[PDB]
Amino acid sequence: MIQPQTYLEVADNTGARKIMCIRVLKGSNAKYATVGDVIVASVKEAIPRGAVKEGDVVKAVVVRTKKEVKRPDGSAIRFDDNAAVIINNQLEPRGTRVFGPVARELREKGFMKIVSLAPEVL
Amino acid sequence: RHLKSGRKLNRHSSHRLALYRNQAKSLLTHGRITTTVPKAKELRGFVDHLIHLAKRGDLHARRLVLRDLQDVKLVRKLFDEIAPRYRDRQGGYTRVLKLAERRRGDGAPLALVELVE
Amino acid sequence: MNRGALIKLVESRYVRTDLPEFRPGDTVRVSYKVKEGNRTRIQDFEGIVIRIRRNGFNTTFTVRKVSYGVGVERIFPLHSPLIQKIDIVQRGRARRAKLYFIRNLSDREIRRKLRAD
Amino acid sequence: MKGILGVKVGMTRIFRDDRAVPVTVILAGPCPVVQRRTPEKDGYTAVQLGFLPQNPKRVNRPLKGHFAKAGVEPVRILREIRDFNPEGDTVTVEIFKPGERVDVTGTSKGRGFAGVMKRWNFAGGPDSHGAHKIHRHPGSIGNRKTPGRVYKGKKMAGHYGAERVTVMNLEVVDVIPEENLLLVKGAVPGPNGGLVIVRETKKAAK
Amino acid sequence: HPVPKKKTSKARRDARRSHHALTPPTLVPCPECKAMKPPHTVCPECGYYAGRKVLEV
RNA sequence: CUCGAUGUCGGCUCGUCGCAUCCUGGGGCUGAAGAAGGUCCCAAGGGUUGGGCUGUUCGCCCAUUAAAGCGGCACGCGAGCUGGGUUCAGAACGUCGUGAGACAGUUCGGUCUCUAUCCGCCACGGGCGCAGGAGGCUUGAGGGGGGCUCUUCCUAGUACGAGAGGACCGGAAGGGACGCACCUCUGGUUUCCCAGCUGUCCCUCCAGGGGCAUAAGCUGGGUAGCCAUGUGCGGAAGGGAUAACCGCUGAAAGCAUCUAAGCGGGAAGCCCGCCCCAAGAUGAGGCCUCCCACGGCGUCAAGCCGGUAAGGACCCGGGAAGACCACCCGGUGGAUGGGCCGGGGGUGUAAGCGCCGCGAGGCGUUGAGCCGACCGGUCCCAAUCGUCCGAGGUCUUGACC
RNA sequence: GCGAAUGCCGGCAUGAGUAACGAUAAAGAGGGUGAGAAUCCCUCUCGCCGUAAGCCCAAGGGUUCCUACGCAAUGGUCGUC
RNA sequence: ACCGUGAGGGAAAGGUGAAAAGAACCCCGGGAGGGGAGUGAAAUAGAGCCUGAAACCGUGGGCUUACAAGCAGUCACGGCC
Repeated sequence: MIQPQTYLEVADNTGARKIMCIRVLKGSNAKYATVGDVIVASVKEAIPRGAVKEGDVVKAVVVRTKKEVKRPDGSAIRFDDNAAVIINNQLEPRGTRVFGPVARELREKGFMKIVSLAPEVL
Repeated sequence: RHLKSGRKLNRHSSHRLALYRNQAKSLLTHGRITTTVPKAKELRGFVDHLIHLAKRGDLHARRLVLRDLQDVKLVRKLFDEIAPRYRDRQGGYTRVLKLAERRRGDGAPLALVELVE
Repeated sequence: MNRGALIKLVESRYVRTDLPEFRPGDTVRVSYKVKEGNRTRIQDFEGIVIRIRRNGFNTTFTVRKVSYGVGVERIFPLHSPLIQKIDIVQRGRARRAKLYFIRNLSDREIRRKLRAD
Repeated sequence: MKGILGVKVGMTRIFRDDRAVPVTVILAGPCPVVQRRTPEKDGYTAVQLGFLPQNPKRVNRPLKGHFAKAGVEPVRILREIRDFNPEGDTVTVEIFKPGERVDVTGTSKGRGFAGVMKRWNFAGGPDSHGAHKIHRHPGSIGNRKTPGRVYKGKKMAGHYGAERVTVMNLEVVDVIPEENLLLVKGAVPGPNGGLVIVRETKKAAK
Repeated sequence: HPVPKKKTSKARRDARRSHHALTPPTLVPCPECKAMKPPHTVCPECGYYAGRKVLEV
């Protein structure tokens, strides 16, 4: 569901759909890279070419596995942990990416692009 | 943690079931038996359900409690010997009752409890 | 009286049947549409198909994670009455043993195995 | 603004366009069992009861305390100040309007006797490089010549369940005038299927 | 390791042994014969309320 | 004082006060436009993150943050841990020594005990009492708990403006951390709930089961209770005194000054308002209801007896209350337990016979079968019979009838 | 001729009727004998050993072994064992 | 005696009475042991039993004690007996 130190997944312009975040970008007292949140990290996994690198950005929270509990008592869980990498502003990293729909995301809102972008099966 | 608690017992579930049974059996043998306070209490609850199937009366039921007491002599012994005698009341076929004294060395309060005729 | 009673009541009040739809079945991947919406009351008859996983049962209940291979594994869990629902139609088979939380699925699945059931 | 009750159980419900969860409040309807007139108890107020547990069972005193303005045959009773009795019998069949905010409390389910572990926060000590106390145990308690001894009022092990308490604001959600019941989405303060009460205070400027 | 200091006199010893104190045994008469019967019980005589089923041999 | 004995580091866990206050605010000042800094006086309220390496606290570095303070208490904490440490013998070399041996040079290991008596703290009870004997509802003097802060947005992009840029005032929403309750929901458990399985000795060969494979052999799920990572809520208003600092009216300084005089402004702080204790506050008990003045003896007979179930205690039986205990509802004119029963929610179609396959098993009767705490029916059983203790009502004065 | 020398020898106190019973390899019943049987005897349910909690020779012990009476001492209470 | 392998170390316990007349017998009790009868000059001379004190624990009686902070005490005084 969350974590501080983390081996997380992504799938943007990733070096590798994996980076380790330090912590949560929220109210100074992290403890939860939580669903639909924004946080900090560097790469863990490799990267053929790609302008990505073995650095560190911050970004926004996708999937989780341990209760995506929504306002409308909409409920879900994906046996997957990953978010999209950000470039400053938030403005996402890559041109596309491998994943899809569901409230929590769009709802957080700031990232419509991610929104229309990851649609279909997967 | 602990407080609101149901089915309350001692020793160890295996030891217990062990007893519950052994006893249920011996009583079945004598109609009335002597042991300690709850020994009786709970033993009531149990030998209790047993007589319940005793009554149940059928190939299956039989098969079951037998499952538990293991041994024909009684098996049938109950199932037909008295199971009828009772088949008609609303359970509680147990009469648990506080004797006059307490076993030695300790003063363990005991009693006799039996099929309630 | 008490709980059982009164409550049974209030709920009956609001949920009424969760919309008589009583098609549970263990297995059966199947499909539905929840109002689930946002942005300019885009409440969308959204339909997800999912292989039937588990459930909560009493007033409040829920047609559980039915796991769906989207291109990664995404399992969908949804409250039952939860007025949220509109269409709820089965497709799959209500088969297989050992009862629910048989995530065996979501876990080591493997399409093949999947079908293996 | 007060309701007297037999707290039922907590359960989930739906509102607007979304579910959420409530609780079952139930109260026949207490009545003017005793009044502190002010000239009576210048701490002026109303004391009432709200049900009835067997009559064959009842001390004379009770019988006549009732006699007083005479009412019925129960045992559930208690009092609250600064609350007029624009009646001489109260139910809530309106008494408590929904879509309103409330404050409320009740008996507090009875814990046990667990130290630094329970009672207070922070789950005990640590575990491994040390096990001559494995995982948790009691913090520290004072010192040499500072106060020169053992302190006097920091949290402490044991009995911390047989007590009572309340919750600040909560929502009145819904009113069922028949079976004198109300759904409120509450911290089920203390058990359920037992005793509670509600009162409403909050000149709270957001 | 923590052996007190002395003994606040028999005085204390008592203070304690004292609040301690030994109470007595509950009893009324046989619902049947006579003597002492603690609440629910029978005995080497009467032994009942509905079927002595007990005493004498 | 201490060598008849005071455990020194580092850290842990629980911390407690302090202000030369870091973030908080209140401020006069600016070389203050705004914004933002920076310059002092007031005020501890809450608050005052994770890792890295280093036995090091300090420190330097990563990432944030409103912020990531200094320090008091033998640099708090061994009768509460930890024990890398430096500091018993080893052995290591590097280094002195003629060498024995040595170096606050270093590096590898290196047997930290604890059945509480006292006062102290946490709880829970037994007294005896707050001059009738009683069942129950209160009000609090006084004490305890929590008072933090971010970002988005309207006003409002106008106050400042060259422009880039952002405002007192005041108003919305979301959140972090933490505190208080609580399970519906979410997920965690469930030593017996159910279900699958090998090996094995037993029943009676076959199935159908049985103990042991831990104190459940193993596995997959699993209420109810308890419980986060799930849920509600909270930190307010708002009232009155004020800190620095701002003013009004006004002299003594026949012009002036907030200034003894008299009046006002004003801080997230102080008393209250907020919940939680509480007359064993001998300075309450305040109110409600209710039993009435029994017998015999040297008198201020405030001593000895039955006394009122006025009431309660005892024993019993029950309790999310619970070590004992006290608290709490009940004892058969009851539902209190267990039982049974209906039902929920669990398991996942039984046992047998039946139908296709040499068989393995497959399908049927089967979503059956079997079930513990969850709603509640019904005296089936066991709450029988009993016992004991528990007012008469001090002297005195004043008031009414 | 003596407090007084963590004195010398012998009593007697104290925490204490709390800590403790020597292995978490469990036991429950019925009848029996008894002045009294949780703690003895039979018999019936039941768990743990079994590769040992097997038997066996030897060592070393040196009473005891048995049979019959008895329990005030002794078993870490029992106790007619 | 008893600790140590051996070498070796190395306790404690003196008295019933004048003489045994030291306890038939009856009574609670399994027993011990307990009330009586007899002993006798005494048996608070009764078998570990002369003289048999201090310590400590006990049964009854007097005064005293629940808003109390003190080694101790103790000077005073007032209430009890």
